[PDB]
Amino acid sequence: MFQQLSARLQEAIGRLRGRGRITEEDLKATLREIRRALMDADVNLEVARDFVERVREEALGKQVLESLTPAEVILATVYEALKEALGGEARLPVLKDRNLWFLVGLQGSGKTTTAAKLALYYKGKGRRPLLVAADTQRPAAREQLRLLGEKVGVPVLEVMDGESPESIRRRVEEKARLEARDLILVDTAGRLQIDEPLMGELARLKEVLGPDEVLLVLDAMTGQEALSVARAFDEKVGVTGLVLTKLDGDARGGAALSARHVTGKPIYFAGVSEKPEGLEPFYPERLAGRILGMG
Ligand SMILES: Nc1nc2c(ncn2[C@@H]2O[C@H](COP(=O)(O)OP(=O)(O)O)[C@@H](O)[C@H]2O)c(=O)[nH]1
Ligand SMILES: [Cl-]
Ligand SMILES: [Mg+2]
Ligand SMILES: [Mg+2]
Repeated sequence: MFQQLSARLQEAIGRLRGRGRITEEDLKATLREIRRALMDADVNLEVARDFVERVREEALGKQVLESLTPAEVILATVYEALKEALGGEARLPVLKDRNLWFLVGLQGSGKTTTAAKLALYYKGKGRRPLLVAADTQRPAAREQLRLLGEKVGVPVLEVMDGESPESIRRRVEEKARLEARDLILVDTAGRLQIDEPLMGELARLKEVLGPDEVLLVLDAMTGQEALSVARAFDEKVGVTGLVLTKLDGDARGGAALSARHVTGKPIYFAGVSEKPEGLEPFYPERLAGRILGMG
């Protein structure tokens, strides 16, 4: 999955194979290689340092210095350390009879695409989604979600220019009651950078609509920095979970591996292609396996 990191890790481990017992010196050399692989993958410096302290402690706790096949102990502890950095176990959204979600984040992060993906995901699970196109600034934004809605077979309500947050609410709540739409997915405005006025508008919108979940959508190819906006969003709006997009173009994985530490939020979904089908519920253990070469 994260080819640069994946190859560096597997290499550092494969270097130990078939050489018998290792000394403490050998073990420290491998931990350094692991640390550099994480630093070059743009992993948060604190996450990387904790990762390797955890690999050390765990591997010594399994008597790696007495193992005749220490590569296998290192492989297992690296797996476990990847899993826990990614969040340990899956924490997926629990839906109720009526649900309203926001997708928030910077322009270009994958919000509109992710909205349509979620509508498709849940449509197939028996839900009746409604996309709400509430981004009025982005050129053709409403037409874009309108078209994606046609593609996935899901209705799209478009907010009008200047519409107030209470008018949006009434119109969305009306459309969802009349048509029995039990998952409302709201695609929101966003710029290339944190914009304070616009954050104010978003906060006001959140207060009025009262979403059950607020998904912060993050382009995984910007690495660590993708995560710099997380506190800003959370302090103003109240983020409940993350979507990490464009993992299919991400060679490093720094944002994914750093997300839990930096943001304290669970990863809900991964975006793995530009198609509406390109959406995976997020399981730390699957990605952990994938990074070390599984599948
Ligand atoms: N390859 C890939 N492309 C994606 C993914 N998610 C979104 N995109 C693409 O990223 C770009 C931005 O998508 P968009 O939904 O408009 O982002 P937005 O400005 O935050 O709404 C578009 O070219 C999408 O096709 C993903 O998981 N993988
Ligand atoms: Cl060295
Ligand atoms: Mg958009
Ligand atoms: Mg909730």
